[PDB]
Amino acid sequence: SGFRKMAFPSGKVEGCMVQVTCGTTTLNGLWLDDVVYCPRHVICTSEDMLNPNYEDLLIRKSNHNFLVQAGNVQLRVIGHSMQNCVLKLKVDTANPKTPKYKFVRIQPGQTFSVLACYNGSPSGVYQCAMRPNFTIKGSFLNGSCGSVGFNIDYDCVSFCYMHHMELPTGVHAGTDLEGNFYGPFVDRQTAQAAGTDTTITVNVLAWLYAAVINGDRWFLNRFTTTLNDFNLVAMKYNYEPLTQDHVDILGPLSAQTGIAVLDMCASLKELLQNGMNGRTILGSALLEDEFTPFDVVRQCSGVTFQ
Amino acid sequence: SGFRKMAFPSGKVEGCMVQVTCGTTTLNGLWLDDVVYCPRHVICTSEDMLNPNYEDLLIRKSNHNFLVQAGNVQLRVIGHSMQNCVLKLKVDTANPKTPKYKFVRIQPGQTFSVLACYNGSPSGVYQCAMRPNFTIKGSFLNGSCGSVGFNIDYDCVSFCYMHHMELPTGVHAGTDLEGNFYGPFVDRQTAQAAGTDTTITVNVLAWLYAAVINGDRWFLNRFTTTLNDFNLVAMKYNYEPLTQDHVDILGPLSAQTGIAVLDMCASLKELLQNGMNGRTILGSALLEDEFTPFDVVRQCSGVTFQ
Ligand SMILES: *[C@@H](F)C(=O)N(c1cncc(Cl)c1)c1cccc(-c2cccc(Cl)c2)c1
Ligand SMILES: *[C@@H](F)C(=O)N(c1cncc(Cl)c1)c1cccc(-c2cccc(Cl)c2)c1
Repeated sequence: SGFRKMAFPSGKVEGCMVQVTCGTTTLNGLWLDDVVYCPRHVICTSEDMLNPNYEDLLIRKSNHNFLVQAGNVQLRVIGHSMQNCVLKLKVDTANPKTPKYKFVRIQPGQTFSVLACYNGSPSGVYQCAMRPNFTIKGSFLNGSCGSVGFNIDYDCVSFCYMHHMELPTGVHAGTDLEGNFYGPFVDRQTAQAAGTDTTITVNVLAWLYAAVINGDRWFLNRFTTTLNDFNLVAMKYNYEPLTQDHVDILGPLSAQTGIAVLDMCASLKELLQNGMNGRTILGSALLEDEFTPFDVVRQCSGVTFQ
Repeated sequence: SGFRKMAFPSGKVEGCMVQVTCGTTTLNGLWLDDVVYCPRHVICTSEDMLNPNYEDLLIRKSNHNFLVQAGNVQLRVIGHSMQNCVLKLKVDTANPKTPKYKFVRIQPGQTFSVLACYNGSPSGVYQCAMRPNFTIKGSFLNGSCGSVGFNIDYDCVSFCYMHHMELPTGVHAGTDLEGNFYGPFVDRQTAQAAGTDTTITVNVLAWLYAAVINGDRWFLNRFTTTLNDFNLVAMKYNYEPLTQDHVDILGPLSAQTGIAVLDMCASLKELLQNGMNGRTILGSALLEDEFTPFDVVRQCSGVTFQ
């Protein structure tokens, strides 16, 4: 028992992390087979990063302008190209540590692990959710650009995120690994801002089921509610609508605890109208929304990865 | 910016994790050079685990009774011995993935990363603190025994914890890697229980400094307090005393934010007497005590490991 924000073991990703330097800009790259992936703004200068024409900037570059360090070993760049907002640096050595991998794009509400890196060196690992407004509430300092987010499915790494920039509220924006930004953000210095967020309702319900599995029951009740009536309360509290498919996805957790999904909706209703009255749930005094139903089942059942 | 519960990259530990089976008991072992370390209760049966004489149980065992699987490769056991509450299984192959390492024992109030494992396969990584009552609030299911906790210092892994058991409140107890239990717990089935805990005051102050670094300032004030007067409030709220050495350790964070340590104590005082009045700090509605001053400086400055 117990319930923690759990990341995937990071080893398979650590073996892919490299340092990419262009001019005076150093950031992180992701090295798979014979290609290094990194944010294309590596080729921009201070004044470039205002309003740049990336095609123009790249044609002025040569292979030898890109310095790639795999630990203390230098990788020779033999080709370069742009794909949307990422660069693809062709190197003359395939990474012997390349795991089985995929490039997937995730949905807001889903989670992933982040391996924060600086100068190609892994610093720490933590779990994030893609917010409904397509930002992530990460932990990133200067030089973290190119750090990646990922999930692990048995032995296969699904890369879903590469870090690009911090927004003025301190939240973070990035792309999938085909270089397509999550949300309405661009790799230019504009006045872009996050835009309004909501709470991931299905995840909050999953987390209440984690609590019940772990012995927190004070918020349960005998009342029930309809889906339509619950969603009227969700709207008034900036929670997003609950679908029948969310209800179906919560089926297994429902069946394990014996608490009907709409019953737990009734409990969430009361928590929203009454607050928590000085009590806690799974060591939180807030309703937590960054665990998916998948995350609860994995942790409250115990699936591994090899 | 941003502040997350961050674990160390787990790769160096993942390469050491193995499966140890004795009879019908399977748990995890830690494989370094030619020795596998694991909880000695692996040699106990159901009825053994009531009140066992471990010396008696071990003399009845042979090398071939211990099955060790390093992934899909079987390691031949060539020697076995007890050291306090751990077994040391001598195998005929030195682990080629052995990192530079140390066996350290940590202090309550300090943090470490846990690589939760099942059947020798890494499942997930997360950050824990050693509680003042020598328990950890982990996330562990059946078969996690032998999972380890660790810190990373440049390239050196300091192992500080091996998991043994869950206590009736759902918290967790274990040993250092010389097999000496943290706190007054034994690897027998007794009515042992955690015993009263307190809040790690210096860590809460460190976390308030993380908040100020990250733009949360609503809890600051102009008042100050003396150390003696702060500690009178700490006692009334089950917070442990603050020492001059805690004040000294908070010096750098103080100097970076320009908020005197005793000033921040005054702020913590008010938070304890008034609560948080529907506001949050670093996305928490509770005063958080599982980040050391070291953790805040590492994350709010950006140190890596290689
Ligand atoms: C990479 F340089 C980097 O990690 N940056 C970063 C990322 N996350 C947090 C923080 Cl505090 C810093 C970074 C540094 C300078 C500029 C930029 C940037 C500005 C505009 C547009 C884009 Cl795509 C990046 C990011
Ligand atoms: C290893 F078997 C194991 O991981 N156990 C465990 C650990 N943490 C949480 C949970 Cl839910 C289970 C475990 C399983 C059965 C018995 C014991 C045990 C009982 C008494 C004394 C000791 Cl040292 C261990 C632990």
